[PDB]
Amino acid sequence: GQLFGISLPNICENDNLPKPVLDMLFFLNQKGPLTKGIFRQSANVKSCRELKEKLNSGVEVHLDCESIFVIASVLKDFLRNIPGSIFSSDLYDHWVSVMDQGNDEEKINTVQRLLDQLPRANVVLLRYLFGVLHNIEQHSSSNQMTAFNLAVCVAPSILWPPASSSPELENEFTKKVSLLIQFLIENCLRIF
Amino acid sequence: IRKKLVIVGDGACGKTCLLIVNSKDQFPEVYVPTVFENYVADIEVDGKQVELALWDTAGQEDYDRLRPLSYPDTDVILMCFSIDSPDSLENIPEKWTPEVKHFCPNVPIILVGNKKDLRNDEHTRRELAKMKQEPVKPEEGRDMANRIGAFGYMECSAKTKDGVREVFEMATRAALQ
Ligand SMILES: Nc1nc2c(ncn2[C@@H]2O[C@H](COP(=O)(O)OP(=O)(O)O)[C@@H](O)[C@H]2O)c(=O)[nH]1
Ligand SMILES: [Mg+2]
Repeated sequence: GQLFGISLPNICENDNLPKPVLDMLFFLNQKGPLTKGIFRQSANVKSCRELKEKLNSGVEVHLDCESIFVIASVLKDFLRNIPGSIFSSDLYDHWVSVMDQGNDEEKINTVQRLLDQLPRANVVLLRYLFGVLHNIEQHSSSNQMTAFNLAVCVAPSILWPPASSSPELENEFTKKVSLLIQFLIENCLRIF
Repeated sequence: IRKKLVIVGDGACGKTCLLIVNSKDQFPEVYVPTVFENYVADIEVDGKQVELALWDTAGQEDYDRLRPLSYPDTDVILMCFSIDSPDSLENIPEKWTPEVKHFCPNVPIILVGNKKDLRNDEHTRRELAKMKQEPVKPEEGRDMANRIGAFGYMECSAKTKDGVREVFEMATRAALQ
Protein backbone atom coordinates (compact mmCIF):
# COMPACT_ATOMS: atom_id res chain seq x y z
CA GLY A 1 0.00 0.00 0.00
CA GLN A 2 2.11 2.87 -1.34
CA LEU A 3 1.23 6.41 -0.35
CA PHE A 4 3.94 8.69 -1.78
CA GLY A 5 4.40 9.58 -5.46
CA ILE A 6 0.77 9.09 -6.56
CA SER A 7 -1.86 11.65 -7.59
CA LEU A 8 -4.39 12.42 -4.84
CA PRO A 9 -7.49 11.17 -6.74
CA ASN A 10 -5.70 7.80 -7.08
CA ILE A 11 -5.02 7.42 -3.35
CA CYS A 12 -8.40 8.85 -2.28
CA GLU A 13 -11.57 6.74 -2.61
CA ASN A 14 -14.30 9.31 -3.36
CA ASP A 15 -11.79 12.06 -2.46
CA ASN A 16 -11.53 11.00 1.18
CA LEU A 17 -7.94 11.71 2.28
CA PRO A 18 -5.57 8.94 3.50
CA LYS A 19 -5.64 8.50 7.29
CA PRO A 20 -1.90 9.02 7.90
CA VAL A 21 -2.02 12.34 5.97
CA LEU A 22 -5.04 13.45 8.06
CA ASP A 23 -3.24 12.33 11.27
CA MET A 24 -0.18 14.38 10.37
CA LEU A 25 -2.24 17.51 9.77
CA PHE A 26 -4.05 16.93 13.07
CA PHE A 27 -0.85 16.72 15.17
CA LEU A 28 0.59 19.70 13.42
CA ASN A 29 -2.58 21.69 14.11
CA GLN A 30 -2.35 20.59 17.76
CA LYS A 31 1.39 20.84 18.44
CA GLY A 32 2.59 23.11 15.66
CA PRO A 33 1.37 26.45 17.00
CA LEU A 34 3.34 25.74 20.22
CA THR A 35 6.58 24.71 18.47
CA LYS A 36 9.30 27.32 17.79
CA GLY A 37 10.55 27.14 14.23
CA ILE A 38 8.02 24.53 13.06
CA PHE A 39 8.51 23.84 9.22
CA ARG A 40 11.86 25.72 9.34
CA GLN A 41 14.09 23.78 11.68
CA SER A 42 15.29 20.64 9.89
CA ALA A 43 14.27 17.23 11.22
CA ASN A 44 16.52 14.23 11.72
CA VAL A 45 16.79 12.83 8.14
CA LYS A 46 17.10 9.20 9.28
CA SER A 47 13.97 9.57 11.42
CA CYS A 48 12.09 11.00 8.40
CA ARG A 49 13.31 8.17 6.18
CA GLU A 50 12.10 5.62 8.73
CA LEU A 51 8.64 7.19 9.09
CA LYS A 52 8.22 7.50 5.31
CA GLU A 53 9.16 3.85 4.85
CA LYS A 54 6.58 2.84 7.47
CA LEU A 55 3.79 4.95 5.89
CA ASN A 56 4.62 3.69 2.39
CA SER A 57 4.32 0.11 3.68
CA GLY A 58 0.90 0.75 5.22
CA VAL A 59 2.47 -0.42 8.49
CA GLU A 60 1.32 0.71 11.96
CA VAL A 61 2.41 4.19 13.09
CA HIS A 62 2.05 6.07 16.39
CA LEU A 63 2.22 9.75 15.39
CA ASP A 64 1.89 11.07 18.97
CA CYS A 65 5.40 9.69 19.69
CA GLU A 66 7.13 11.14 16.62
CA SER A 67 9.00 14.44 16.74
CA ILE A 68 6.74 17.23 15.48
CA PHE A 69 9.59 18.41 13.18
CA VAL A 70 9.69 14.90 11.68
CA ILE A 71 5.94 15.08 11.05
CA ALA A 72 6.37 18.50 9.41
CA SER A 73 9.18 17.25 7.14
CA VAL A 74 7.44 14.08 6.15
CA LEU A 75 4.22 16.00 5.33
CA LYS A 76 6.19 18.36 3.05
CA ASP A 77 7.87 15.33 1.44
CA PHE A 78 4.46 13.86 0.77
CA LEU A 79 3.42 17.13 -0.87
CA ARG A 80 6.70 17.29 -2.86
CA ASN A 81 5.98 13.87 -4.31
CA ILE A 82 2.53 14.60 -5.70
CA PRO A 83 3.06 14.39 -9.49
CA GLY A 84 2.72 17.92 -10.90
CA SER A 85 2.41 19.42 -7.38
CA ILE A 86 -0.78 20.09 -5.45
CA PHE A 87 -1.20 23.55 -7.16
CA SER A 88 -0.55 21.98 -10.64
CA SER A 89 2.60 22.86 -12.58
CA ASP A 90 0.34 23.43 -15.62
CA LEU A 91 -1.04 26.54 -13.83
CA TYR A 92 2.37 27.82 -12.71
CA ASP A 93 2.35 30.91 -14.94
CA HIS A 94 -1.03 31.91 -13.56
CA TRP A 95 -0.08 31.35 -9.92
CA VAL A 96 3.05 33.52 -10.28
CA SER A 97 0.89 36.39 -11.69
CA VAL A 98 -1.77 36.40 -8.93
CA MET A 99 -0.01 39.01 -6.85
CA ASP A 100 0.01 41.44 -9.81
CA GLN A 101 -3.83 41.57 -9.73
CA GLY A 102 -5.15 44.83 -8.22
CA ASN A 103 -6.60 44.78 -4.72
CA ASP A 104 -7.25 41.91 -2.28
CA GLU A 105 -10.69 40.98 -3.61
CA GLU A 106 -9.40 40.71 -7.17
CA LYS A 107 -6.49 38.54 -5.96
CA ILE A 108 -8.95 36.31 -4.06
CA ASN A 109 -11.17 35.97 -7.11
CA THR A 110 -8.20 34.96 -9.30
CA VAL A 111 -7.10 32.36 -6.77
CA GLN A 112 -10.66 30.95 -6.41
CA ARG A 113 -10.90 30.41 -10.18
CA LEU A 114 -7.54 28.60 -10.16
CA LEU A 115 -8.56 26.35 -7.22
CA ASP A 116 -11.66 25.50 -9.32
CA GLN A 117 -9.34 23.83 -11.83
CA LEU A 118 -7.66 21.54 -9.30
CA PRO A 119 -8.85 18.01 -8.51
CA ARG A 120 -11.29 17.92 -5.61
CA ALA A 121 -8.88 15.85 -3.47
CA ASN A 122 -6.23 18.52 -3.88
CA VAL A 123 -8.58 21.24 -2.70
CA VAL A 124 -9.76 19.25 0.30
CA LEU A 125 -6.14 18.76 1.34
CA LEU A 126 -5.28 22.42 0.72
CA ARG A 127 -8.25 23.44 2.91
CA TYR A 128 -6.88 21.37 5.82
CA LEU A 129 -3.34 22.52 5.27
CA PHE A 130 -3.77 26.29 4.87
CA GLY A 131 -6.02 26.12 7.95
CA VAL A 132 -3.16 24.52 9.93
CA LEU A 133 -0.70 27.13 8.73
CA HIS A 134 -3.13 29.97 9.46
CA ASN A 135 -3.42 28.56 13.07
CA ILE A 136 0.35 28.43 13.38
CA GLU A 137 0.86 31.94 12.01
CA GLN A 138 -1.73 33.13 14.61
CA HIS A 139 0.80 32.21 17.33
CA SER A 140 3.85 33.71 15.57
CA SER A 141 4.69 35.90 18.57
CA SER A 142 5.51 32.65 20.34
CA ASN A 143 6.64 30.27 17.63
CA GLN A 144 8.33 32.85 15.33
CA MET A 145 6.65 31.44 12.25
CA THR A 146 4.92 34.37 10.67
CA ALA A 147 2.92 33.89 7.43
CA PHE A 148 6.00 34.99 5.45
CA ASN A 149 8.33 32.61 7.32
CA LEU A 150 5.97 29.73 6.83
CA ALA A 151 5.51 30.58 3.15
CA VAL A 152 9.31 30.50 2.54
CA CYS A 153 9.54 27.16 4.32
CA VAL A 154 6.72 25.39 2.48
CA ALA A 155 6.29 27.07 -0.95
CA PRO A 156 8.62 24.76 -2.98
CA SER A 157 6.68 21.73 -1.73
CA ILE A 158 3.39 23.28 -2.94
CA LEU A 159 4.19 24.51 -6.48
CA TRP A 160 6.97 24.17 -9.03
CA PRO A 161 7.18 24.74 -12.81
CA PRO A 162 6.57 22.03 -15.44
CA ALA A 163 9.21 19.24 -15.46
CA SER A 164 10.69 20.50 -18.75
CA SER A 165 11.81 23.81 -17.16
CA SER A 166 15.26 24.62 -15.78
CA PRO A 167 15.96 25.23 -12.10
CA GLU A 168 16.75 28.86 -13.16
CA LEU A 169 13.03 29.27 -14.01
CA GLU A 170 11.99 28.05 -10.59
CA ASN A 171 14.59 30.35 -9.00
CA GLU A 172 13.29 33.36 -10.97
CA PHE A 173 9.85 33.25 -9.40
CA THR A 174 10.50 31.56 -6.10
CA LYS A 175 10.17 34.87 -4.15
CA LYS A 176 6.86 35.62 -5.89
CA VAL A 177 5.66 32.16 -5.05
CA SER A 178 6.46 32.70 -1.35
CA LEU A 179 4.63 36.07 -1.40
CA LEU A 180 1.59 34.32 -2.97
CA ILE A 181 1.64 31.59 -0.33
CA GLN A 182 2.00 34.26 2.39
CA PHE A 183 -1.19 35.89 1.01
CA LEU A 184 -3.05 32.56 1.01
CA ILE A 185 -2.03 31.74 4.60
CA GLU A 186 -3.26 35.19 5.74
CA ASN A 187 -6.48 35.10 3.80
CA CYS A 188 -7.25 31.47 3.72
CA LEU A 189 -10.60 31.94 5.41
CA ARG A 190 -11.82 34.27 2.61
CA ILE A 191 -10.50 31.92 -0.01
CA PHE A 192 -11.63 28.35 0.77
CA ILE B 1 41.91 37.42 -6.38
CA ARG B 2 38.29 36.20 -6.47
CA LYS B 3 37.03 33.05 -4.66
CA LYS B 4 33.62 31.58 -4.05
CA LEU B 5 32.49 30.19 -0.70
CA VAL B 6 29.10 28.39 -0.36
CA ILE B 7 27.57 27.74 3.02
CA VAL B 8 25.20 24.84 3.62
CA GLY B 9 23.64 22.92 6.48
CA ASP B 10 20.34 22.41 8.30
CA GLY B 11 17.57 25.04 8.41
CA ALA B 12 17.99 27.46 11.33
CA CYS B 13 21.48 26.16 12.25
CA GLY B 14 23.01 29.67 12.13
CA LYS B 15 24.37 30.08 8.57
CA THR B 16 23.10 33.59 7.91
CA CYS B 17 24.12 34.92 11.33
CA LEU B 18 27.62 33.56 10.75
CA LEU B 19 27.90 35.36 7.40
CA ILE B 20 26.49 38.65 8.73
CA VAL B 21 28.64 38.81 11.85
CA ASN B 22 31.70 38.18 9.71
CA SER B 23 30.85 40.92 7.23
CA LYS B 24 28.66 43.55 8.89
CA ASP B 25 30.12 42.92 12.39
CA GLN B 26 26.63 42.81 14.03
CA PHE B 27 24.30 39.97 15.14
CA PRO B 28 20.90 40.08 13.34
CA GLU B 29 17.83 39.97 15.58
CA VAL B 30 15.30 38.94 12.94
CA TYR B 31 14.09 35.35 12.71
CA VAL B 32 13.81 35.01 8.92
CA PRO B 33 14.75 32.04 6.73
CA THR B 34 16.94 32.57 3.65
CA VAL B 35 16.26 31.38 0.12
CA PHE B 36 19.41 32.64 -1.63
CA GLU B 37 21.53 35.69 -1.06
CA ASN B 38 25.05 36.77 -1.96
CA TYR B 39 27.57 38.81 -0.04
CA VAL B 40 31.19 39.82 -0.46
CA ALA B 41 33.91 39.78 2.17
CA ASP B 42 37.31 41.29 1.53
CA ILE B 43 39.87 39.31 3.46
CA GLU B 44 43.66 39.55 3.42
CA VAL B 45 45.33 36.23 4.11
CA ASP B 46 49.03 35.38 3.74
CA GLY B 47 49.78 38.67 1.98
CA LYS B 48 47.01 38.21 -0.57
CA GLN B 49 43.91 40.37 -0.96
CA VAL B 50 40.96 38.06 -1.63
CA GLU B 51 37.50 39.06 -2.77
CA LEU B 52 35.50 36.25 -1.21
CA ALA B 53 31.99 35.79 -2.64
CA LEU B 54 29.73 34.29 0.06
CA TRP B 55 26.75 32.36 -1.21
CA ASP B 56 24.03 31.83 1.34
CA THR B 57 21.53 28.98 0.89
CA ALA B 58 18.28 27.47 2.37
CA GLY B 59 18.77 24.44 4.62
CA GLN B 60 15.19 23.20 4.12
CA GLU B 61 14.93 19.99 2.03
CA ASP B 62 12.24 21.88 0.06
CA TYR B 63 15.01 23.81 -1.64
CA ASP B 64 16.97 20.72 -2.75
CA ARG B 65 16.00 21.37 -6.43
CA LEU B 66 17.32 24.94 -6.32
CA ARG B 67 20.41 24.60 -4.15
CA PRO B 68 22.61 23.17 -6.97
CA LEU B 69 22.40 26.55 -8.77
CA SER B 70 24.87 27.71 -6.10
CA TYR B 71 27.46 24.98 -6.51
CA PRO B 72 29.24 25.63 -9.82
CA ASP B 73 32.84 26.92 -9.57
CA THR B 74 32.90 26.76 -5.78
CA ASP B 75 36.33 27.09 -4.13
CA VAL B 76 35.39 26.20 -0.53
CA ILE B 77 32.28 24.81 1.29
CA LEU B 78 31.33 25.70 4.85
CA MET B 79 29.22 22.81 6.00
CA CYS B 80 27.42 23.77 9.18
CA PHE B 81 25.62 22.22 12.05
CA SER B 82 24.44 23.60 15.41
CA ILE B 83 26.17 22.49 18.67
CA ASP B 84 22.68 22.61 20.34
CA SER B 85 21.33 20.14 17.78
CA PRO B 86 22.73 16.59 17.63
CA ASP B 87 20.21 15.92 14.80
CA SER B 88 21.90 18.65 12.67
CA LEU B 89 25.20 16.80 13.17
CA GLU B 90 23.68 13.43 12.23
CA ASN B 91 22.37 15.11 9.06
CA ILE B 92 25.93 15.96 8.03
CA PRO B 93 26.80 12.42 6.76
CA GLU B 94 23.16 11.52 5.93
CA LYS B 95 22.33 14.47 3.74
CA TRP B 96 24.89 17.24 3.37
CA THR B 97 28.03 15.28 2.66
CA PRO B 98 26.41 13.18 -0.12
CA GLU B 99 25.06 16.34 -1.79
CA VAL B 100 28.27 18.36 -1.47
CA LYS B 101 30.47 15.45 -2.60
CA HIS B 102 28.16 15.07 -5.59
CA PHE B 103 28.08 18.68 -6.79
CA CYS B 104 31.44 19.81 -5.39
CA PRO B 105 33.88 17.01 -6.12
CA ASN B 106 37.33 17.65 -4.57
CA VAL B 107 36.32 21.09 -3.19
CA PRO B 108 37.63 21.53 0.42
CA ILE B 109 34.95 21.37 3.18
CA ILE B 110 35.28 23.19 6.50
CA LEU B 111 32.99 21.53 9.05
CA VAL B 112 31.59 24.26 11.27
CA GLY B 113 29.84 23.79 14.59
CA ASN B 114 27.64 26.88 15.19
CA LYS B 115 26.06 28.32 18.38
CA LYS B 116 28.95 27.19 20.57
CA ASP B 117 27.60 29.48 23.32
CA LEU B 118 24.63 27.10 23.82
CA ARG B 119 26.71 24.05 24.64
CA ASN B 120 26.32 24.81 28.34
CA ASP B 121 23.09 26.80 28.16
CA GLU B 122 20.79 25.39 30.91
CA HIS B 123 17.61 25.64 28.85
CA THR B 124 19.21 23.89 25.87
CA ARG B 125 20.67 21.05 28.00
CA ARG B 126 17.35 20.38 29.73
CA GLU B 127 15.42 20.45 26.44
CA LEU B 128 17.84 17.95 24.91
CA ALA B 129 17.99 15.75 28.02
CA LYS B 130 14.20 15.43 27.87
CA MET B 131 14.68 13.78 24.46
CA LYS B 132 17.68 11.61 25.58
CA GLN B 133 20.22 13.87 23.86
CA GLU B 134 23.00 16.32 24.72
CA PRO B 135 24.76 19.13 22.90
CA VAL B 136 27.48 18.04 20.47
CA LYS B 137 30.89 17.59 22.15
CA PRO B 138 34.09 18.91 20.51
CA GLU B 139 35.44 15.34 19.97
CA GLU B 140 32.22 14.42 18.17
CA GLY B 141 32.60 17.36 15.77
CA ARG B 142 36.25 16.45 15.15
CA ASP B 143 35.39 12.78 14.61
CA MET B 144 32.78 13.79 12.05
CA ALA B 145 35.26 16.08 10.26
CA ASN B 146 37.65 13.17 9.98
CA ARG B 147 34.89 10.86 8.80
CA ILE B 148 33.79 13.14 5.96
CA GLY B 149 37.31 14.16 4.96
CA ALA B 150 36.96 17.84 5.86
CA PHE B 151 39.82 20.29 5.50
CA GLY B 152 39.22 21.32 9.14
CA TYR B 153 36.77 21.55 11.99
CA MET B 154 35.93 24.83 13.66
CA GLU B 155 33.47 25.86 16.37
CA CYS B 156 32.06 29.36 16.57
CA SER B 157 29.36 31.50 18.02
CA ALA B 158 27.95 34.29 15.86
CA LYS B 159 26.30 35.58 19.05
CA THR B 160 29.54 36.08 21.02
CA LYS B 161 31.73 36.40 17.87
CA ASP B 162 34.00 33.63 19.20
CA GLY B 163 35.68 31.66 16.45
CA VAL B 164 34.08 33.65 13.59
CA ARG B 165 37.12 35.38 12.13
CA GLU B 166 39.01 32.06 12.34
CA VAL B 167 36.33 30.19 10.34
CA PHE B 168 36.68 32.56 7.40
CA GLU B 169 40.48 32.76 7.61
CA MET B 170 40.60 28.95 7.43
CA ALA B 171 38.08 28.90 4.59
CA THR B 172 40.13 31.45 2.66
CA ARG B 173 43.32 29.40 3.07
CA ALA B 174 41.48 26.31 1.86
CA ALA B 175 40.17 28.28 -1.15
CA LEU B 176 43.72 29.31 -2.10
CA GLN B 177 45.12 25.80 -1.83
N1 LIG C 1 22.50 31.35 20.81
C1 LIG C 1 22.83 31.52 19.51
N2 LIG C 1 21.83 31.61 18.60
C2 LIG C 1 22.12 31.76 17.28
C3 LIG C 1 23.52 31.80 16.84
N3 LIG C 1 23.54 31.96 15.49
C4 LIG C 1 22.25 31.99 15.08
N4 LIG C 1 21.41 31.87 16.14
C5 LIG C 1 19.96 31.88 16.06
O1 LIG C 1 19.54 30.76 15.29
C6 LIG C 1 18.36 31.12 14.58
C7 LIG C 1 18.61 30.89 13.10
O2 LIG C 1 19.81 31.56 12.59
P1 LIG C 1 20.04 31.79 11.04
O3 LIG C 1 21.43 32.36 10.92
O4 LIG C 1 18.95 32.71 10.49
O5 LIG C 1 19.89 30.28 10.52
P2 LIG C 1 20.01 29.75 9.00
O6 LIG C 1 18.67 29.21 8.60
O7 LIG C 1 21.06 28.65 9.09
O8 LIG C 1 20.52 30.89 8.16
C8 LIG C 1 18.07 32.58 14.91
O9 LIG C 1 17.12 32.58 15.98
C9 LIG C 1 19.43 33.11 15.35
O10 LIG C 1 19.31 34.18 16.28
C10 LIG C 1 24.55 31.69 17.88
O11 LIG C 1 25.77 31.72 17.55
N5 LIG C 1 24.12 31.54 19.13
MG1 LIG D 1 19.63 31.77 6.49
